[PDB]
Amino acid sequence: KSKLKPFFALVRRTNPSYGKLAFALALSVVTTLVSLLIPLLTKQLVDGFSMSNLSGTQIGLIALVFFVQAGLSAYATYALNYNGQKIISGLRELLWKKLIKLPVSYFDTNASGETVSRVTNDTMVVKELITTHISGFITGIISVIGSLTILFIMNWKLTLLVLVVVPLAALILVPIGRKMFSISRETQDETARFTGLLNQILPEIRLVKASNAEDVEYGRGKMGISSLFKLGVREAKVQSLVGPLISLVLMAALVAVIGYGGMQALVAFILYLFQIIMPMGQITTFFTQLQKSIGATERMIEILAEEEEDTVTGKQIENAHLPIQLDRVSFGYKPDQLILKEVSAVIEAGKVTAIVGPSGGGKTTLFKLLERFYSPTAGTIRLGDEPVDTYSLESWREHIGYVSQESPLMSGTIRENICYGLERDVTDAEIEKAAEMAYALNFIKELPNQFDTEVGERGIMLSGGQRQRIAIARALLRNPSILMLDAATSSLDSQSEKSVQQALEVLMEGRTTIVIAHRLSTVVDADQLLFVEKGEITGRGTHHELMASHGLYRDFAEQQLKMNADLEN
Amino acid sequence: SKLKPFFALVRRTNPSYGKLAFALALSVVTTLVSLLIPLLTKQLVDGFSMSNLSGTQIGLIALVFFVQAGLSAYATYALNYNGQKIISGLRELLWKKLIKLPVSYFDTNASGETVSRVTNDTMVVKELITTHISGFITGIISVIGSLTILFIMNWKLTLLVLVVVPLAALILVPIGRKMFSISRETQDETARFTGLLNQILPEIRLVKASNAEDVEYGRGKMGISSLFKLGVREAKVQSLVGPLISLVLMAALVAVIGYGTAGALVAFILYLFQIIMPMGQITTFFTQLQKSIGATERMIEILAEEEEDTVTGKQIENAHLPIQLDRVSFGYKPDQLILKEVSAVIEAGKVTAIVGPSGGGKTTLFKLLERFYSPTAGTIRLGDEPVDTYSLESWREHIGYVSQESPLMSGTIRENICYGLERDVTDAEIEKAAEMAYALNFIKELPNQFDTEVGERGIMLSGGQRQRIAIARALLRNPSILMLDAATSSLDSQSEKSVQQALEVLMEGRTTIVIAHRLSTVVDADQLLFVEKGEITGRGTHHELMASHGLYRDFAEQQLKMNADLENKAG
Ligand SMILES: Nc1ncnc2c1ncn2[C@@H]1O[C@H](COP(=O)(O)OP(=O)(O)OP(=O)(O)O)[C@@H](O)[C@H]1O
Ligand SMILES: Nc1ncnc2c1ncn2[C@@H]1O[C@H](COP(=O)(O)OP(=O)(O)OP(=O)(O)O)[C@@H](O)[C@H]1O
Ligand SMILES: [Mg+2]
Ligand SMILES: [Mg+2]
Repeated sequence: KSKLKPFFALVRRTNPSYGKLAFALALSVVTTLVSLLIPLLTKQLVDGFSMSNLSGTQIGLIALVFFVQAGLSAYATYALNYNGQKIISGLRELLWKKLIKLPVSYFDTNASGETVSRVTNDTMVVKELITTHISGFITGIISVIGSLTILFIMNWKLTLLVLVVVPLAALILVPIGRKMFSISRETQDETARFTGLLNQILPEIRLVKASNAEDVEYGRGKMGISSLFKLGVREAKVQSLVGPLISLVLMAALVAVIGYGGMQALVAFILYLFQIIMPMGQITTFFTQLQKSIGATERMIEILAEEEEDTVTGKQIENAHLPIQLDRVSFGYKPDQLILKEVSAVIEAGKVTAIVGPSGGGKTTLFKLLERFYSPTAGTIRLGDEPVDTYSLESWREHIGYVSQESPLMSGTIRENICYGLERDVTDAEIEKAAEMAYALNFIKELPNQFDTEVGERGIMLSGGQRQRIAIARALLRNPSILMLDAATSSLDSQSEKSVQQALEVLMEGRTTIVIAHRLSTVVDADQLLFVEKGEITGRGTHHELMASHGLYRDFAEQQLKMNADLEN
Repeated sequence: SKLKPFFALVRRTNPSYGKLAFALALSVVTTLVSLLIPLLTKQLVDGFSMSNLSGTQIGLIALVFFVQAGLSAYATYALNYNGQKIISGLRELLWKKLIKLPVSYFDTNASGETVSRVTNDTMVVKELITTHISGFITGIISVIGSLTILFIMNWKLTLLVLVVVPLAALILVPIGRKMFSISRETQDETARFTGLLNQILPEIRLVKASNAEDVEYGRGKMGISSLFKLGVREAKVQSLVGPLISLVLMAALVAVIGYGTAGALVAFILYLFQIIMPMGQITTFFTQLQKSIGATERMIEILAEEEEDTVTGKQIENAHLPIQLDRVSFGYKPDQLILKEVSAVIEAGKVTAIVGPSGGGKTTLFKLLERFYSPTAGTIRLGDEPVDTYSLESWREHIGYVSQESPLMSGTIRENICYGLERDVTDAEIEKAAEMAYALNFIKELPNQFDTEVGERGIMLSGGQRQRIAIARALLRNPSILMLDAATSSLDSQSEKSVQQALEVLMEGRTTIVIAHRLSTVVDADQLLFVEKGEITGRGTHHELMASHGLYRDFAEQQLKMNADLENKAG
């Protein structure tokens, strides 16, 4: 029960309203004041029997009006539901905020799908128990103490004995609770993780579906998916062993009442015993259901308490034509296994520098550090007399547009994907022009409208060449100081590619552009070419210097001009 | 008529009705007790007092009978076991109709929805099926039970209640049919939006690159909370059940007191409150049945769908037939036949190719080729017998297609390659298959092959790495027809050559149809095909294009003057 304190604390912060809870707790006492006053008041029946007809015709009308108070008990149940629907939406509001602001490093260690269900399915665990959490416990403890005080006036020795029997035998309820906590956590972890599994097979059905998908993927889905939700059978098994344990704790009190009293009103003392036994069941299940919610929500607090990414610190310099620099910059996704090892290069402001290296040699990872995603292990980047964390992140993005390797698409239309950034600042005239430079506009027009044709799940309704150019157009819309293309014309045809490079050349004359290219034939006229092999920059400067670098580094034209000489002859 | 598709699916496809009988057995036993208590406990003031004369004989009247009082708890477990089986049962079912489901579905209703619409939709019925029967059966037993006792002591006013309560229970249907929609429509809303929150999270590495952290938080806040608090309207309707029941008995008070002997008058109103308690138990079950039917309404619609598997035609016993086309027209949107009337012959064993502009039907023609979609007017022949009379299930076993996108999933490098029917492969086969894709040389670098998780869509690996693994997967299956839809797009020209050289040795006497961005890659391709705006315009080796067509030259000749400048200044 030391695992109650760390989460009840978060339950408290998670509270947009409380005043409604008071109304539920007000009527709860009113109604329990009735049921404990019923056995003392309902002992006179002859009086009503005689005045059953004459008093019922003139004074008996008021008896029907009392169903309003009996109906007002239903609005108190609504208070448990309204504060339940607010506390469920409350945790939803909270966790989501610590996920969008969450650093990129988290999605390397802990999977995306895993964080989704432990946000939607985990929250719904507490809702179906918070409506009976307080409701069952409060009315339970009121009547337990209530019936006990009446018994304390009636008897002092035998009444005291129960208080040393039931709470001393309630220590056999903790192994039910402590094994209920880990039994609902493991289930709301294993299947929380397993929603995610279909979320990796189902969208990729378009590729997955061949003789591999046909049945083999049903098994991962079906065996794991079923055999792991049927772990709740073990949860329902432990829950059904509450009842006989409570029936066995009162038996220890029977020896402390009959065996102690009888040897030393006896019939009257055993009547009230069953009146405490009913709410005893109400209190006991609340304890187990509180551990059931703490178990489930144990994942929420750990995910909530995390180092978020900073937005505004020191100074927010928005307009500054700054040259990019590097000094002994080393980085790795794991301390023992590093990717970049002390790299230094100067990118001149205004002029288009480039980066070319073999696949798996550190280009994209250097650019991740560039668009400020990760922190270097030993080095830093020289910009506006600041390093990485102290300098403003919001301002850093506000004037820089980076189109990474992958073509990024989400649900909605082409308009939504481009108008992603600086929201409601862009007019119709701006998009048309931004998409024209990307060349996409020509074929955005072909299909029914720009704001009409939807992309779908990761943009499957559109071709590679179209989805790539839209991503360019998105960066073109913001008009940034530093543009970026990490193999942006990879699947894009050489004829459909030239038109793109020609438009960005006109725009970014007095503005910096750092690009990555698969074929050196594209980045022939690049101001400062950088060769990225196995994690360090080896070859610098234009093609006249690259051929003069080393023996191994000669492929700059050597491999591309080979397959070219064939067409001519 | 929406009740029937629930219980018929709950029966003939759901595993239950076993332990259910035991729960329904003890339910009658215990309700036979509570209706016999007011008739037997008439002399309980002496009944519970009779154990005084017997002495210590209490160890058989109460002590042993707590086993039967404890056996009621195992009957509650029977609801739970049949509940946990019926929930897992629907889960087993729906998943099967999703993997076997055709590609056309994920164009119209998307995945995100259909994913969460299983796992969250199934859990709606579990927390109600434990009190569904439990509350209704014990309810209806005691209602009829107390009513029959009222008949022997009263045969006039007892009949009046039966014409009051069920005639006033018609004000419970507007609660029920407005309870069906309020769970259904919300079980769309959540699923659809919670599935939409799952699209933003994996692509975060581009969310924190654009000013959109708070913009997408704003989609989440006003979106997920905005519609989850629609359950407030669901809990609102549910809390208006209680006063309606309290008001239906008031209509009976006029039909009992106002219509109705004076001694029995007090006795008739006592039993009235004994029916009123289980009345509440029956009424909430009706609303909670509509709550489950509403939720499960979209289960059945998703289950009842046309699957993707045939039986016509067996395998071919390792024989490569020639690929053909005759007036083949296709278009997702029936308004625009995107891939118009097309005819081309691909020679068996020969490495033919396809190159056209972006948006002109290459990949869409290959989707039809991999035989996913059905052509609107034409058909595909494979050795003068069409594609159809060989089933789909076997077609893919002999054909390996590596489409445009680089496909990656949660598993390691081994699980991605081994994917084409796992455990039917040995260690010697993978090593060789990965060597041909020239990824084996890069896998070795990192600690082990089998001990290297790729992650959510393989973010732990680079473009050049993830592309070659996909090629190795097809290389592992040793197929008759290989395919590369710009498989060397992000791949470096130096790291690319090694790949093309290995597949040239293997696919000598086996067909290979490829798509290329740069014509410089597919220079020596048997029969090049130009795919512009949906129809094949150019045919054969690029030399034909550079002489025949007067609008496809500058197109087939671009890659020549592009890098013709690399040997101008250097040499
Ligand atoms: N989470 C990670 N993200 C990126 N790279 C990682 C990660 N973990 C390890 N790596 C290592 O980084 C390499 C990829 O780095 P990077 O993306 O910069 O390559 P690249 O030079 O840009 O080549 P390509 O053009 O193929 O993407 C992997 O091959 C792997 O060794
Ligand atoms: N669901 C869909 N799937 C694929 N294509 C679609 C879909 N709906 C519409 N289309 C249209 O079909 C066109 C042809 O698709 P396809 O991928 O084959 O083009 P492509 O010529 O191969 O270009 P690229 O090589 O750049 O991908 C797309 O450009 C798109 O406009
Ligand atoms: Mg990269
Ligand atoms: Mg394509």
